[PDB]
Amino acid sequence: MATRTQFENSNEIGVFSKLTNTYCLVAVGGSENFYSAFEAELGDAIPIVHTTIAGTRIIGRMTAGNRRGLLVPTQTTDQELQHLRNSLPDSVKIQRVEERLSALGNVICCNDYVALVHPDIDRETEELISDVLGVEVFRQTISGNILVGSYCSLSNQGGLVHPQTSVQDQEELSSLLQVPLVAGTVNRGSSVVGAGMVVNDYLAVTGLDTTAPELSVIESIFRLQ
Amino acid sequence: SLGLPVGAIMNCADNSGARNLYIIAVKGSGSRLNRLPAASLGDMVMATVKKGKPELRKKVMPAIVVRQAKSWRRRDGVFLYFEDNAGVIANPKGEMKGSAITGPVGKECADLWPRVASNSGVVV
Amino acid sequence: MRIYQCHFCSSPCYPGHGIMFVRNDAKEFRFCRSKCHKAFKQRRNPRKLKWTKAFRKAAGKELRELVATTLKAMARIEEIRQKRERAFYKNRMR
Amino acid sequence: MQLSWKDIPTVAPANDLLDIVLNRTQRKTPTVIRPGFKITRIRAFYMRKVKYTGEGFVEKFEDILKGFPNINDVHPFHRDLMDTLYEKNHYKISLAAISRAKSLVEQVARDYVRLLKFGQSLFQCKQLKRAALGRMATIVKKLRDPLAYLEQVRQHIGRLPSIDPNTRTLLICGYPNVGKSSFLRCITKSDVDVQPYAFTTKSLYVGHFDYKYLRFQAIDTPGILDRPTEEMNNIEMQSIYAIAHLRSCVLYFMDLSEQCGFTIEAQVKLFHSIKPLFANKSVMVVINKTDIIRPEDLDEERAQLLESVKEVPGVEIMTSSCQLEENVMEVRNKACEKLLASRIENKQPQARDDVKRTPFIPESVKNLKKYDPEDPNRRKLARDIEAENGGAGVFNVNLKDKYLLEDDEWKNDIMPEILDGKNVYDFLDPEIAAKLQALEEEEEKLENEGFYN
Amino acid sequence: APRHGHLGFLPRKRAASIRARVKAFPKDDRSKPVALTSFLGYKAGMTTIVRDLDRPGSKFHKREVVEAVTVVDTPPVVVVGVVGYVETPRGLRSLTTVWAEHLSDEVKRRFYKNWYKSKKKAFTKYSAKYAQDGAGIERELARIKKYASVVRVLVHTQIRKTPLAQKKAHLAEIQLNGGSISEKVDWAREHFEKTVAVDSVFEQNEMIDAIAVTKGHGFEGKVACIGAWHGQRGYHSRTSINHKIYRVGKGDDEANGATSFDRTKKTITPMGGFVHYGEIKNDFIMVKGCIPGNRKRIVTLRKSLYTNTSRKALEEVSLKWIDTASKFGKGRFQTPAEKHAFMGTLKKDL
RNA sequence: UGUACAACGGGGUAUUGUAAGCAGUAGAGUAGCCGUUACGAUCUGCUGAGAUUAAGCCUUUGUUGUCUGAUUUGU
RNA sequence: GAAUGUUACCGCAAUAGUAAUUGAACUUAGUACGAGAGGAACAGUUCAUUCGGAUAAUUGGUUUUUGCGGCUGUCUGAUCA
Ligand SMILES: [Mg+2]
Ligand SMILES: [Zn+2]
Repeated sequence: MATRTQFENSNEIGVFSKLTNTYCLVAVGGSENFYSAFEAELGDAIPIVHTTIAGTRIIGRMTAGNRRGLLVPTQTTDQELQHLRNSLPDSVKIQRVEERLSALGNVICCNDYVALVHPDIDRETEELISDVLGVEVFRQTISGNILVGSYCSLSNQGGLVHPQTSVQDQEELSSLLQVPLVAGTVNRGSSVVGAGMVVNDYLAVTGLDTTAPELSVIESIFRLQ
Repeated sequence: SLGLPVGAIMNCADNSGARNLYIIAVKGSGSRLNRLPAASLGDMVMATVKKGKPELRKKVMPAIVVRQAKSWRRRDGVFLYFEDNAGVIANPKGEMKGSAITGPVGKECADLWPRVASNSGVVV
Repeated sequence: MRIYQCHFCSSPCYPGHGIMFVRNDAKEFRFCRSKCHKAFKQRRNPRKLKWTKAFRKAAGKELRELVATTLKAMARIEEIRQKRERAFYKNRMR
Repeated sequence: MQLSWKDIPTVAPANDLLDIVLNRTQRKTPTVIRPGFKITRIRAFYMRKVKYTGEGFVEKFEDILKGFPNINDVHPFHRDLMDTLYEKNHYKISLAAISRAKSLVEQVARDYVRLLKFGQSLFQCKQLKRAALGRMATIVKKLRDPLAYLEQVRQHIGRLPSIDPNTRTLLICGYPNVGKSSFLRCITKSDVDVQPYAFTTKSLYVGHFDYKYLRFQAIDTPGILDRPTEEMNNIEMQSIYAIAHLRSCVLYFMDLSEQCGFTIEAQVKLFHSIKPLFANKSVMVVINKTDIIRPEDLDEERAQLLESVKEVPGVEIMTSSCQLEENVMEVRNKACEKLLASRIENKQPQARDDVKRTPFIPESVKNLKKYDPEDPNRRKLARDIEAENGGAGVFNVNLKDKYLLEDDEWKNDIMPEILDGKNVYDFLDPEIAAKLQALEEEEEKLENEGFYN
Repeated sequence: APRHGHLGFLPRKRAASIRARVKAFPKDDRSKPVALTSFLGYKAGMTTIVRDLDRPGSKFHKREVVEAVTVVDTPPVVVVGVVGYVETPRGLRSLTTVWAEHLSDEVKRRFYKNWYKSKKKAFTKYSAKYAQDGAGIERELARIKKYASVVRVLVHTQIRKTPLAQKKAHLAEIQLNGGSISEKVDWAREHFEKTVAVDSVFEQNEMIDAIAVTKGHGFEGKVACIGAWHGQRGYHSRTSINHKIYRVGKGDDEANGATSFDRTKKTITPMGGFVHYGEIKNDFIMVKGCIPGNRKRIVTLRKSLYTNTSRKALEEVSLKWIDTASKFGKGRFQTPAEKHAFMGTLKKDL
């Protein structure tokens, strides 16, 4: 399941894509090599929606969601929202959350049961996200990192955080999330583990820079096998 | 429309915090007789740290512009601009020194620098 | 389309016209032309300008299947709103 | 620098280098000067030409000096290897001679420039320039042999191996023609000749293999003959130096068979005399060509010699063969375990009372068949469609019309998105009659309210 | 370093005529039917089109983009004659010319200068030769069949039908792309006095080149280091190539401005009207980019003289909306309905 | 001597911002009596009104006036 | 401005000048070559600096609309216009 994959010439897989347990987003630009690479592991179980967000190829960070729904920033155009609605499954809902922040994937990280949000996020947006995803919401930061989603990665299995996290912070995050937590690294020590790669309960994708020890750590924490 | 000219004292945009930076040099500049380099939004430039952290002072590092403040005609007909010129600092491969960013970032700079986009929360 | 109405004058801003401006506040400023842009830049509240729509509203001046079904709604709503505005203008004269 | 200094600019011989320098000076400088020109201008031109030639020569010499690996203090292992390969003393002397020639060229150029600015007649300046050029050529002329030797060693140095002794390494060593070259070829993804003569791998070939998610490099060497430490060849001296300097145990091979026709007593005595090399390496011994000997069926007298090998502390006798490489897996596993032990000895969810979840892998992925890329009977992988369409250059991605909706006609319907008024999305909702049924009543009650008559 | 322009464009004296003469014509492909090589018209003004494009591998692929486009007036045209040329060592020489004798007053005015003072002694005298059972035009056709291996048709613009009212029309030669000159001359003879449709000569996404005269600027005549020891700008013929046609403007009917997406029923006529121009009411061609000259200036449309296989030409447009706001100032609405909706009723309304 | 021409005003479209005056006498306060009376900034309706009405934007089957005045050239 | 008996239209060209330039994102590529380090270009698309030909719808300065409304002081006896 854990297979090495690369963008055109970028190791930031999660910037241009955002894999989920029931759907996957990929930038329309480039070539179908990324699309076919994701299809190989994903087969044809769920639709792989080629789509853009506000005309950018960073849709992976702009948007965020879970199995029960997908959230997009207000900057998203009407055509993109319509395409997402007509391509995503009926269970997944989409809405034009009217809040100041834009990068849901960077500012917010969540899984099918637990979601972390910015401490300053508006109450209405928090309630909407909770209703859409069917998950609990908690105000937290990873060792003072304002961009929780840019460093923290979380699925139903164990989670991964950037190495700078302290032992006490790692333990607190694991306790709050009720998931195994290991302070691993990806893309040759890159600190963008929360946004430079994608992973879910069955599939893990990362750049070629991920060394064999890093792949082994990812497999052990996520227990793909 | 190109951005600030050479030597503009632009403000820092990273979370580490710096008073300002001096653009001593530009990369991919349009070298032409009487036409000085003008760093535009999203272009990686070598700018010295005029003021800031004591260790960062008196050394040139690659600065990535995140704001332009000037009117530029994007492929979209809207002539948008920003409050003031600002730019983050990163290594030649875009590895931003700071762990966060200050202020919003534009789509033009985010697209060219995936690391910067991952390092910013208020995009566009 | 997502054509935005000028937050100052409430008038439509077609693509390619006007200017969209943002500051460090992460709030999008939209102006249909230079006049309203400069008026907002001067902190002039729209309630102080007679021509802007906000003052008129405040002062009582002028108070496949889915697409096929909604075709009728636009014209009906436009006509009803025009009739209401005309009626309001009739009593406006005194 | 280190790690394959091949980047040296492979300087041409002395004659070729001098010809190139002279051609560059002639081409990059003016040539047509006349007696009628002012004396100051002619002198300035001659001085400029002389300075250009001197600067070119100095730059060439400085680049040559800098490009070299800086043998001094680089590394004891690398220093000894270079000394064996190129006779360090001669290389240092040649570099010193080159530096002296560069200094002499600098001094000559400075002296001629100082003198050149006083000649009055154009002929005097021409003669001074010619004398300067002749002096420079004569200085360069004597440098032919050192330059040729340096070019040869550079041609050899560029292709020398590149490994760091400080890193984790395991090597293979033993008598020549023991199958050690075959063992190196099989154990690691490296190609080396396996010809059956006692000097197959003359050069110290480097092999690389991975185990326990870590890279483990290896080297090769023909080994050592009797060699009582007085009469040794360069190849064997390189092996001795590598064994002395290198890191954790090097595998000692022994051909217990008719091949390698030295009595097993000689093989035992070789390692017994080499014992001082085993200060802290925890040496390991592997018997090669075990297939055609089966050391279990060995003479008691010969077995005693093998037993004596086990007597020295920290040794093992593992069986290995070349025809069948199954033993190579165990050999590499044991070597890596010993290496890790030597390198090491040198030194939660919390069940928060409320969370309930199950692994939410979709049933589709659970029951879908595994994909096979090489198998022709596989999914389309529309990347293939793109490739046959002409790649991304002309492939018009058409994922549109292929999304889930209520009916198949909606796939091609072009959404208008505009109807002469603000987009319907602001009010686009099913059952639009909810905003039309009351409009008739509103119109009636606005018309019959006296607001229009 | 570069200089103050291109030496190949100098000297830059004033053009000898307002109408830009065609320097060359596309190669005559005999296998193709009898089509028209070029067209002539007057450009009205500029407008902005917002649309998406199918450009795989591009940064803006699948994203909507706004590009500068222009509208060129091209009402129906009627053929007035045919001209044949024979290859000679001195070059192509005009053999003979023919006329239908059914010439409108526009070409008569063009031929004359003081039409009001003119006695109006038009071609009638020569036409009297043709006004018979024939055998004269038959002789001309036989002469142009035995010789004149290259034939150029003569057409005149319907200046009277142009929104900008005028009485004098332009006249220019146009070549044919048909088979052997027999078919060319037969088609020309059959099409005498017949209306010519613009859409029949062009199509969507077609790449075309144009020639026109740039705006004049009057007399345009310091460093004292120019010579060694040992004065007009504008009003000159200029050529431009690689222009993509977005849509053929059937301006004789409504819905031309609105696209299949917006379907905002209206014409391309900008609110209030084009600056220093009338109100389009006939066929027109929509072409991206810009063309030299100004409004009311005659322009020529040609299909680049060669066929192009680049993906840029192959790519098709997906027009979603066309801007038609009032260009007379800071326009804000496309039709009077939008202005009335924004401002509601006014004093003039009651 | 014909959609003939130019002007007039309108319409369409834009620039700017609520026109002279009238009135609801509404009315911050100034002056008399010792809270009230006279004057009245300012708002409100005529009035997104007025002006520009491109002097260099388009139309005018509506109104007005004219459709005349000189000179040169020959196979 | 005499050309060529007169006028106007259509065109050919004898002749003079000549221009485009350079780089990069992918595809093929993390494949050939590589024990490792590192790593292409041959095809097609897509972008970019300078320069050449043009403008004029979008954007900055330049404003003789004296155009709009107003501000300081003077004048037709403050205010009319
Ligand atoms: Mg051998
Ligand atoms: Zn506005």
